[PDB]
Amino acid sequence: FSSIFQRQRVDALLLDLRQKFPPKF
Amino acid sequence: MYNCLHSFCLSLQLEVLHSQTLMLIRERWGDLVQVERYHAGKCLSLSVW
Repeated sequence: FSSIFQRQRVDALLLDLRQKFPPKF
Repeated sequence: MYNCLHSFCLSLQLEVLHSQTLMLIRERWGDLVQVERYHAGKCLSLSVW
């Protein structure tokens, strides 16, 4: 009846982005 | 919206270049070009001759 092992950098940029741009809700 | 995107945008490009320089320093060019400062997300500087 996959990851090309570059998230060890792009992740940092996102953190730098989040740390600099908090959500407004 | 434009300010936030432009920044992130202008930061991923900078990283692309630093990676390339380091990779080149190994294979072909080698100990003839040097990095002197890389604070991430803002700027880098290279030395030659």
